Amino acid sequence: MAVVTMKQLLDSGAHFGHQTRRWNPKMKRFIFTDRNGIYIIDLQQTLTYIDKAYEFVKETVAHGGTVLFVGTKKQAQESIAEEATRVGMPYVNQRWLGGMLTNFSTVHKRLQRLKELEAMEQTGGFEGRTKKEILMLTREKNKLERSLGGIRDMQKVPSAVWVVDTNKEHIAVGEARKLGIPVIAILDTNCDPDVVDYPIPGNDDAIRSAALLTKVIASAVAEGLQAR
Amino acid sequence: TMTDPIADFLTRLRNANSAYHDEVTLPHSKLKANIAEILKREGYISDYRTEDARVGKSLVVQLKYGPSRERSIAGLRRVSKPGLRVYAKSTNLPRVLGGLGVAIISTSSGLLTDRQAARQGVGGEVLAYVW
Amino acid sequence: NYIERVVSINRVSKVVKGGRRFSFTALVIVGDGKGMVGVGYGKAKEVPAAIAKGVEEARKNFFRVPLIGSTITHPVQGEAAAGVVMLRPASPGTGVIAGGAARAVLECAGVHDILAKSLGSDNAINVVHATVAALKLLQRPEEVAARRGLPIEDVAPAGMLKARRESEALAAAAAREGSA
Amino acid sequence: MMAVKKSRKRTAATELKKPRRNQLEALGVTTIDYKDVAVLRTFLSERGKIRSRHVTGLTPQQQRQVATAIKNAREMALLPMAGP
RNA sequence: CAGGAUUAGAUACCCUGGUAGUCCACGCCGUAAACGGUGGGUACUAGGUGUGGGUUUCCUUCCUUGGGAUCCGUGCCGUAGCUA
Repeated sequence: MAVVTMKQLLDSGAHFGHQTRRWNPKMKRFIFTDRNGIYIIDLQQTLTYIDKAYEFVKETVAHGGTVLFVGTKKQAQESIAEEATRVGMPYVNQRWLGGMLTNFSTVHKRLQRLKELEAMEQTGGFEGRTKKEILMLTREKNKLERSLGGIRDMQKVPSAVWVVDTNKEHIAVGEARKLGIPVIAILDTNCDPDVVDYPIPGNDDAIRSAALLTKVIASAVAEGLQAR
Repeated sequence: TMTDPIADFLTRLRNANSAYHDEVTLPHSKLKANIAEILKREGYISDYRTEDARVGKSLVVQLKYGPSRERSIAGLRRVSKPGLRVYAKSTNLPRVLGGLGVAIISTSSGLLTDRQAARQGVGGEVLAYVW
Repeated sequence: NYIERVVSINRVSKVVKGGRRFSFTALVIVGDGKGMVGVGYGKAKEVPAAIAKGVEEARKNFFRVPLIGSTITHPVQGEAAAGVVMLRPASPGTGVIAGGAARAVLECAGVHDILAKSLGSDNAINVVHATVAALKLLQRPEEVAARRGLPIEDVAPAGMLKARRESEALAAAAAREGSA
Repeated sequence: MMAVKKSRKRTAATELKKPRRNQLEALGVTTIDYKDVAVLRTFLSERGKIRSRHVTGLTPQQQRQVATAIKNAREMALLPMAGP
């Protein structure tokens, strides 16, 4: 079962992705051919792994797990934001924290302090303490909100499902595979491919392909929840 | 130079198993062929065959990996080496892993695993251990 | 229920301008006595603290063992940093033959009849790590027949299967006397 | 019209640039002879000393050939060597 | 080796001078951190990157670190693997 057809897929191009001085898979099946000193998609593999992960996550999300829209790469920030608006989930934009998925019970306390500070803001006690300190609370709140949105609705022993900016946040994968739950990301295409249980080729940079496939997985979650 | 083609065979399979290669390439010999057939029987590898080359024949082996990329061959080692030619009576045959793994004997009845050799009663030169 | 150990206590010291800011370590091994085995290197200023860290970290990092009734399948060489160990099965009624570290490991694991020998790196740390490496190098004959496609009969000899059958008999006896 | 690199338009250029140069087979040559001093004066300074390869571009072959020619020339006084 | 100067004293650094020696021929001794502190010979074992030499095909101007493949030697980074 395909999602988009051959010519609509060749409009956007099915060739992209990365330079020659950096690769090392062992899979000559993913490695397509030398052209312009640069490599190409294997659509057989690509559509195969897409259907594979898609049926996996249909099962998992008719069971009804949950993953959220944290942001690391500038190419995916607004993408993840708008899909957060329409699929409804919370999102996050800027930074990865060292040790969410492993040290979850301390970032839980960070959420608790987020709640405390928002409660202070709501009750409106500001001149009860120094103006400078209230301005520094505004600093705290901007930092805490740009670096944390997902726990505000997680609370619930997160599953190690999805991946944001693989190569530059490899630090996000060992936090996941340590516990070993099936990981997925569109491959950041100069990496060790065969770590991840459910790999899916693609691009590392392109705003267009990344927004497209973020909408694809948004769609997957939407159908899983809809037919729950 | 070359002196130990059987060690070349075995070490090459070991290196390729560690690099997770799919198929191997050697020159050809009767002894190598019989070894390969025994391994294909015992279950370690999928298939071998004889292609050819410029001056002489050549082997090609087809390995056997798990579905989850589990290597089927754990360990591998030559025993009777030039210099120390190790010979074996039926009474004092080697037992690998209590008998799980496999010795590879060379006998009047040809190459035989230890069990087949013991059931025939025979013994002779040892060549390798496998597991 | 769990069995737990304390098999190493050294008195460490980081050094700083005032003097020596001492601390305490520990090495803790856990085992159900049935195959689960866990290991932990806990430390603190407090000996109970280090011990409890070792406990919980062992309960994290279990590892299942290919047992047969009360004895291992095959002998094996286990390498760690320099810890060498030559484990080897016994015949039943022999005993848990080892030193201190490996004895703790195997007695917690559930072994009753086994051999062992330390040949390098007398330190308990590396000794334990090497023993663990050996237990990982172990293989079940079932998984062997799996990986090489053949059946258990061509894959194993007869005496091991005798042991299998007789131990299953004793186990069904114990459980059917317990509940039934 | 076109850039010094990203030459996706012409064939692989038979032209030379700032990193790449093989200046003698390129141009400025009849043949390597200690006779022709007007040519050898180009691979020097006004102070008579000799250039380097990451200045000129030559292969070591041409470099050493030319240096030997220069040096023979200074020996036969066909070329003003640096001195009093 | 002589003198000067510093120096607590300087058989030493520093300065002035200066013999054997360094150089050539013919013979000797036969050692060093004579070091990659890695004996030699050989097969397989992810790659990227510069670089010296020689072959060769294509965009071909075919006057080119042309580019690609290949062979030999030489350095840097880096997987698995290995090592206290």
